[PDB]
Amino acid sequence: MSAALPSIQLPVDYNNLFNEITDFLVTFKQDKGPKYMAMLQKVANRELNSVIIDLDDI
Amino acid sequence: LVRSLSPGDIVDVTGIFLPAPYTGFKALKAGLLTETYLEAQFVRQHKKLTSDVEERVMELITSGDVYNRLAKSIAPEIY
Amino acid sequence: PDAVFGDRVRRFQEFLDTFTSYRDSVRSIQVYNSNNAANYNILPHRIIISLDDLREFDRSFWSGILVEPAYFIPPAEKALTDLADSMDDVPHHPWKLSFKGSFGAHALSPRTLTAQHLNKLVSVEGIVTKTSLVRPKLIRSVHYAAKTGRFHYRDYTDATTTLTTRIPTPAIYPTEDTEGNKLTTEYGYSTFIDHQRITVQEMPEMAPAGQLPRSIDVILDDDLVDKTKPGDRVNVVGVFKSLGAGGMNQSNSNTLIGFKTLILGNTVYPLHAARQMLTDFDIRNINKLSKKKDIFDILSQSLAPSIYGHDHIKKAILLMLMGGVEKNLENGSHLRGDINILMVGDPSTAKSQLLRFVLNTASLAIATTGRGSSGVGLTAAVTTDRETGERRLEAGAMVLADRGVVCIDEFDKMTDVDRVAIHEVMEQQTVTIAKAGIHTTLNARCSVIAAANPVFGQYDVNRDPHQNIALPDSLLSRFDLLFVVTDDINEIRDRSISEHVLRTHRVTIPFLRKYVQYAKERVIPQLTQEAINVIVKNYTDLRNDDNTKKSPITARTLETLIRLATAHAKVRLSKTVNKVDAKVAANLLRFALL
Ligand SMILES: Nc1ncnc2c1ncn2[C@@H]1O[C@H](COP(=O)(O)OP(=O)(O)OP(=O)(O)O)[C@@H](O)[C@H]1O
Repeated sequence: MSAALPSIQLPVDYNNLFNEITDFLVTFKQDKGPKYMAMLQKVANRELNSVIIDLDDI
Repeated sequence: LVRSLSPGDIVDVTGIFLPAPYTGFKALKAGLLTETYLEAQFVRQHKKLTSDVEERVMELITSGDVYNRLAKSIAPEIY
Repeated sequence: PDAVFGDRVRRFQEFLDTFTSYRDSVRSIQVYNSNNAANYNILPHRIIISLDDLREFDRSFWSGILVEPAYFIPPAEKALTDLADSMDDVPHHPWKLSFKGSFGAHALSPRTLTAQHLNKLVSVEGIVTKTSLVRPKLIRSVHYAAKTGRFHYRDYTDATTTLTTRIPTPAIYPTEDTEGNKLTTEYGYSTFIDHQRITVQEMPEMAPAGQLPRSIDVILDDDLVDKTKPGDRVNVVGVFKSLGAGGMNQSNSNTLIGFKTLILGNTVYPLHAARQMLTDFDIRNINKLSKKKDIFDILSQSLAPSIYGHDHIKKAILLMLMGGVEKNLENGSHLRGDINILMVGDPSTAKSQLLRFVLNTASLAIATTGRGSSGVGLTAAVTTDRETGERRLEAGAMVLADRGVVCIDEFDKMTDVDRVAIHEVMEQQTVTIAKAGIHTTLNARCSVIAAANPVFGQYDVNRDPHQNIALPDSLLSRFDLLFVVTDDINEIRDRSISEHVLRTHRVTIPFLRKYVQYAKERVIPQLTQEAINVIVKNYTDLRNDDNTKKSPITARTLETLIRLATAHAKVRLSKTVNKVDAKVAANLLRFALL
């Protein structure tokens, strides 16, 4: 559609972040194995329903 | 995070921001008013019997001093 | 466009010399704001164009701004904002105007409306007493096709561009642009702005006595919100503007105005007839006269230039007006640090004289007249629905009293229902109310000044000096000074009076208001063991002499006896509680009690 429906080209996209969450797989080994993946197991067995995705792990 | 707040809680919430449409009487009134809210993410609450407290119950039993030290304990700010 | 655009471009080469002195200014204000934001571990876009740089050498371009202010201001913005990037583009918000100056006879007092200049530049002054809500508003939201990864662009126009009556977009949010992609919106890159209306009354002294005060209203923007406390001598300037369809949007339209007066303006200023910047000269002279050891007495006599004597009263007013501090207790209730004096006297003895001229030098302390409707310290839950779904606890009379002074009259000529309100606001700094809504503890630092009259004429001497007004002692115990003005008749006393009223039908004031408002910004000593040793001796002898004589005094009277001397050192402008202050504090109470 015409009349200024397209915008300016922004350098900030999402696909550059999309694959950067794909490298939020098992790679964070400083903090018994992948610790945020360890919390993923204590939800699937149905006892607690709140994950915590902090900024410390970022 | 529900059922974890109270009236009178001196607290703080961390959370994300968004406005909302009004979808009622939008032509005559409600031109482009916004009436936003904030959406919560985390609560960091503050300022909250023979169960790891018996050590201070013994402090009254060993020292004794019921009739006077406890009398000076409650409200020592008068003459 | 060539005709409507040509004198734009000829101005576009013209006004660039009219910011030879501002093209430095507009970039210096941002380069540090660009710097500090990169090293945190803040100002809006204000470009004050004076008259002088646009009247000395342009005349055709001049009078267009004061006749038709609708084809010129968005020209001036668009040619402004390129200079923001042509100066600053290397590091990786429209900069609208303010236009300060004079005007040459457009001080329309809004009791008068115009037939000449509608839709023009208007200068308006007065007081505001409405202070409506705050609410954001969208101007431009950006959409994003999450499939194919492409973005979009959309701007909403409204009755906020101030000049051009564009075709409105009667829409809140669109969905499904010409594709099969579910539209997503990025709200971080969508821009907002606020919107606040305020009604302005008439300055009720220069409007002549044939009418009540009138009012109009003004829509401002973010740059000067929360600047307008209710009770300020404000002075705004903006465009005059009508909006709304009158006569067609409903049919038959009989006797319904459809042309609302609005002001879409800029740049308010408080005035004074808080900001008084003084030079090195006057700030040094006030220290030079501070070196004199008499200036506490000179200020007493240089206050009320009409009335003889009452130097005990005259020093008290300047002692009260300047104010004593309250040091808040850490994790404890703070005490009374307010001071609250009282008067009473047999009539026509200048009890109400000096009460009205404290309001002229008040330094933003607007008082009432003591008419005691419920509203003296409360809200009474007046909301007026605030555009269908907003309830507001509208501030009655304590938002003006904060860090200021008030005065009310006729205590015994009142009902009961005000007296219960003055009980609460004296024992406690705050009121808290829940009428049909919200419990809210809003704070208040007030200091009353009283004026009542005795009941049974001249019956003070032949009866008890106490109970002489017999209003409840809930207030007398909460007050300290009960000055009883005498009116004794001596042939040299009245003869001296008779000429002094006669000589006035035909050390300065603005220096005085500077001295106190400079002395509210100096440090507070509180600390000398010498001065506290003498006053308690000074208390104990009258602690033997209060109970066997006139009036029993209490422990809170000692908190006066620090507080008067504490402010008395504030007159001295020093950080050492001396000895000499403790002698005037004792001697002032000695006349107040004997
Ligand atoms: N004690 C006084 N000394 C000098 N002038 C006085 C005195 N009392 C009154 N006057 C003159 O009288 C005029 C008005 O006095 P005023 O009306 O304030 O009395 P008041 O304080 O109002 O008493 P009340 O409140 O009982 O009416 C003033 O212009 C003042 O010059």
